[PDB]
Amino acid sequence: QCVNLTTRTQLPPAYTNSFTRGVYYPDKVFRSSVLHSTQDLFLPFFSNVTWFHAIKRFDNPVLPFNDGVYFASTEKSNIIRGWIFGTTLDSKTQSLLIVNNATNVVIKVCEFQFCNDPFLGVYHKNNKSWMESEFRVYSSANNCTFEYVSQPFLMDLEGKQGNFKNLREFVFKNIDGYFKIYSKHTPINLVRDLPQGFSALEPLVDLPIGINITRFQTLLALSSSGWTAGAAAYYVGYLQPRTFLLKYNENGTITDAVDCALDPLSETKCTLKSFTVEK
Amino acid sequence: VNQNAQALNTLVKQLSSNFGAISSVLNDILARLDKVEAEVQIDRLITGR
Amino acid sequence: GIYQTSNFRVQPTESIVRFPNITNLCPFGEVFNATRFASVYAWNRKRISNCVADYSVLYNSASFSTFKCYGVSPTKLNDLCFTNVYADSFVIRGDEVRQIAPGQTGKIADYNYKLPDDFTGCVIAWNSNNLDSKVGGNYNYLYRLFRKSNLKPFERDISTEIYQAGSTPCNGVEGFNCYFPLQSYGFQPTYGVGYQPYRVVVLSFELLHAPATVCGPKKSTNLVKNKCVNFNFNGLTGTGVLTESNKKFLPFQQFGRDIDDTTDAVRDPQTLEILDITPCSFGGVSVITPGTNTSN
Ligand SMILES: *[C@@H]1O[C@H](CO)[C@@H](O)[C@H](O)[C@H]1NC(C)=O
Ligand SMILES: *[C@@H]1O[C@H](CO)[C@@H](O)[C@H](O)[C@H]1NC(C)=O
Ligand SMILES: *[C@@H]1O[C@H](CO)[C@@H](O)[C@H](O)[C@H]1NC(C)=O
Ligand SMILES: *[C@@H]1O[C@H](CO)[C@@H](O)[C@H](O)[C@H]1NC(C)=O
Ligand SMILES: *[C@@H]1O[C@H](CO)[C@@H](O)[C@H](O)[C@H]1NC(C)=O
Ligand SMILES: *[C@@H]1O[C@H](CO)[C@@H](O)[C@H](O)[C@H]1NC(C)=O
Ligand SMILES: *[C@@H]1O[C@H](CO)[C@@H](O)[C@H](O)[C@H]1NC(C)=O
Ligand SMILES: *[C@@H]1O[C@H](CO)[C@@H](O)[C@H](O)[C@H]1NC(C)=O
Repeated sequence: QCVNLTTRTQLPPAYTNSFTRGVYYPDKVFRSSVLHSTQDLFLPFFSNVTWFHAIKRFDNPVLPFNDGVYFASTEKSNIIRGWIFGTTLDSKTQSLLIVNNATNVVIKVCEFQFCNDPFLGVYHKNNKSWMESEFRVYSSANNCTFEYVSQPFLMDLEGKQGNFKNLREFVFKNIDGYFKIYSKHTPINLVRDLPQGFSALEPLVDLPIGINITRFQTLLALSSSGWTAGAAAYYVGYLQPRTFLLKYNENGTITDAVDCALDPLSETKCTLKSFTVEK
Repeated sequence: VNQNAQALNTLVKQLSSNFGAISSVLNDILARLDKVEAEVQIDRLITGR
Repeated sequence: GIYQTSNFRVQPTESIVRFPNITNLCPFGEVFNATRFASVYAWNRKRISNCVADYSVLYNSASFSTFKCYGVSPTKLNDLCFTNVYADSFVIRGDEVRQIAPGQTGKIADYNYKLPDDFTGCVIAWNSNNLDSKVGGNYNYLYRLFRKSNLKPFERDISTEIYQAGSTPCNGVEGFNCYFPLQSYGFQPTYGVGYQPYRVVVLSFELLHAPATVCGPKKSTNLVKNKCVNFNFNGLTGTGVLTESNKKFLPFQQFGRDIDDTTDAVRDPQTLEILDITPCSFGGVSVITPGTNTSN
C-alpha cells in the first residue's frame, strides 16, 4: 500500500523571524512571582525559521532532527494528522509514529516498513465525506517496543475561515531517553504573520522510549494526485542550548523572558537578575 | 538598606548548594543513607555553611 | 541586665505518612528468575512502574550472593518512593564482577557497559554455575572484545562490525588486523570460582521529577490541620503546621518552592488538595534579672 507522489509546487524555502516564541515550563515544580534563572535547550530569540506551505502546492520533504525541534503550524481544517521519527524509517531501526486519528492519537513505538512517499490517504471526496481506505504510511510492523492511546479528543477537521483561527504549537525534546511534548493553542485573527507577542507552553505528556532519532517528517491527510486541501502552513525551528530569566507571575504562569546571550544589554539584564537597569 | 538586605539573600541562597556533598537537604541525606556513612557527607555541608 | 540563652521551640505532636494509593506488587521475581538472561553486549532491559515493591523479600532472602547499595541504605530502602526503576539483566563470568562498580576499569567496564560516577542505584550479583554452565560450553554469550571508542554510561552497542586494529583498511569478512567484535564465553561445570557464570542485576532509579509511583508500606493516616506534626507526603520529611491556602496549582504542580528553596505549599496524594506549610513557631528566650547579690 504505497503510491508515490510528486504533485507539488516545488519551491525553495521561505524565511521568517522567530521573535518571542518557544517558551516552555522547564520543570514540574511550582514557583510564583520570582525570577528564576536556568539554562536549558530552547529556541534562541530572533532566529531564521524555515517556512513550508500546504494547499497545486504540496510541501512534504523530509527534514533532519537534532537536539529537539520546534514545530508550529497555523491551520484551517488542521490537515496535519501525524508525524514520523526515526533514523532509517525502513523497518531496520526502532521508529516513532504519532498518528492523531480524529478519534484520538495513538503512540506506536514500533519498527515500521514505511513508504518512500508516505502520507495519510483520506478520500478528496466532495460529497460531505472523507472516507479513508488509503493507509499509506507503512507496509510491515514486525515488532512493537511500545503502544499507547491518548485522550479521545475530536478536533475540528473542516472549515475555510478567512482568518486561520487555529494556531497550534508543539516542541519535541528527546533527551535522557525520554520524549517530551509541550503544546499550546490560541485562536488568532491575523492572516499571515508568525504572531508577535508572548505566550507559554504547558506540558502534555512524557514518554520513556530510549531510541535514537536524527530524522523526521510530518504526516497529513489527502486520491494521490488530486485532492481538495485548504490553505495550511507550518514553520520549523531548530533548538539550541541557552540561558534565560523567567519572570513568573503571582498566578504562576511564565509571563516574560530575557535571553542571556542575545546582546550585551540582555547580558547585563541576565547578570543583575532584573528586567530594568538604571544608567 | 539595600546592602544589608543584599547580605541576607546571599546568605540564604547558600543553603541550597551541594558544597561537594550529594544533596543539599539534611532530611534527605538522613533518610537516604545509614548512620555510618552519613557523617562523611554531612561533614562537607557543615564546613561549607 | 539581660542575657540571651537557650532558644526555645514548639515541640511536634504526631506523624503523617500520607502515601499514594496501594497497587499490586512489582513483577521483579520473574525478572530475577527469567528462563534466559541476555548476553552482556546486549544486556536485557526491563522497566518497573505502576507497582508497589517491598524490598524485604529481595533483601532478607539468602537467594543472593553479593549485595551492595551505593546511594541508599538497604535497611530503610523500603521507605523512599522512586519515580522509576530500571531492571538491567545479564550474565557474565564471575572474574570481572568488580568491573560493575561505577568508575571501574576493565574490558566489560570499558567496552560494552559503562556506569556514571553518581549511579544512585543498587547492584546485586548471584552465582549461576549450575544452570548457566553448559557441559559443552555456554557459548551463547559473547562480548564486545574490541571497541573503537569506549561507550558512555547506559548506551547499548549492537553492531557486529569487524574490528579495525590498524589504520590499514579492513576488507572482507576477515582481513589484516580484522577480528570479530564478539568472543563467546565458555561455561562448563569444570570451572572454579571466578570462572563460573553469574546472574547480575542492577537497579538504578531517578528522583522527584514527576510524582513517584513505586513505594513500600503506605500507612496513610490523615490530614490533621494547624498541628505541629511530622509530615512525610512522599519521602520529603519535614515538620510544621499544615493549613489550607487560596493558592492554585496548575494540573501538574506540587512542590512550590515559592521563594528560594523551601518546600512551601504542596499538594497531596490520595486526593487533590493544595495545602500549605509553615514551620512551627520559634524564638530565642532571654532572661532579665537584677544582680543575684540583690535578689533572685
Ligand atoms: C535569514 O533571514 C534574513 C531575512 O530576515 C535573510 O536576509 C538572511 O539571508 C537569512 N539567512 C539565512 C540563514 O538564510
Ligand atoms: C487511525 O486511522 C487509520 C487509517 O484510517 C486506521 O488504520 C487506524 O485503525 C485508526 N486508529 C484508530 C485509533 O482509530
Ligand atoms: C522484533 O524484535 C524482537 C526483539 O525485541 C525480536 O525477537 C523479533 O524477532 C523482532 N521481529 C519480530 C518478528 O517480531
Ligand atoms: C544515532 O545514530 C547516529 C547515526 O547512525 C549515530 O551517529 C549516533 O552515534 C547514534 N547515537 C546514539 C545515541 O545511539
Ligand atoms: C490571576 O488570578 C486572579 C485571581 O483568581 C484572576 O482574577 C486573574 O484573571 C488571573 N490572571 C491570569 C493570568 O490568569
Ligand atoms: C484510594 O484512596 C481513597 C482515599 O484514601 C480510598 O477511599 C480508596 O479505597 C483507595 N482505593 C484503592 C485503590 O486503594
Ligand atoms: C527464584 O525462585 C526461587 C524458588 O525457590 C526463589 O527461592 C528465589 O528467591 C527466586 N528468585 C528471585 C529473587 O526471583
Ligand atoms: C549588688 O550589685 C549591684 C550591681 O550589679 C550593685 O549596684 C548593688 O549596690 C549591689 N548591692 C546590693 C544591693 O545587693
